Amino acid sequence: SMTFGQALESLKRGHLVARKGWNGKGMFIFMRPEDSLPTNMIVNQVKSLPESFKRWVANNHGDSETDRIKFTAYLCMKAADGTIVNGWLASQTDMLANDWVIVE
Ligand SMILES: Nc1nc2c(ncn2[C@@H]2O[C@@H]3COP(=O)(O)O[C@H]4[C@@H](O)[C@H](n5cnc6c(=O)[nH]c(N)nc65)O[C@@H]4COP(=O)(O)O[C@H]3[C@H]2O)c(=O)[nH]1
Ligand SMILES: Nc1ncnc2c1ncn2[C@@H]1O[C@@H]2COP(=O)(O)OP(=O)(O)OC[C@H]3O[C@@H](O[C@H]2[C@H]1O)[C@H](O)[C@@H]3O
Repeated sequence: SMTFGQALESLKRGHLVARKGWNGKGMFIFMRPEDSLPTNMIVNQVKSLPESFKRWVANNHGDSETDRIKFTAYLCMKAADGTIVNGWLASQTDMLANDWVIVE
């Protein structure tokens, strides 16, 4: 048996984990790391953000002032169809289950 709590501690240590009880097959979850980025980079360089958010950052930072924004750690899933889902969330079942397994 393995709890979500134990799976989370394995995730925090960099492992890939999954539930035997999921409907989809061949899936797993993993943690993406925290990073703190300079505001100028966010505004002028990061491709993976909408323009309205780059605008909010620019208007609160000016591409100046030694400024940084922390992007917190989060969970992701390699889904059944091979896509990567940023921001995996745990169902009630996932949270309370004890069929978790280390995938790698
Ligand atoms: N749509 C999409 N594209 C993705 C994804 N993962 C990687 N990429 C693409 O791969 C590029 C390189 O990512 P990186 O080496 O992690 O280099 C990243 C990383 O070092 C940092 N960064 C940006 N956003 C985050 C974030 O939310 N968390 C962390 N930890 N770092 C971030 O800024 C660098 C530059 O980011 P970009 O200019 O956007 O450049 C990104 C982006 O074009 C994803 O989940 N979705
Ligand atoms: N392509 C995906 N994109 C995002 N997230 C995914 C995908 N695929 C799986 N997940 C996550 O794994 C859990 C179990 O996987 P699953 O058993 O295969 O889910 P499902 O049969 O497709 O049903 C769907 C319901 O499952 C619950 O948890 C899901 C999701 O959090 C949710 O509330 C769903 O509304």
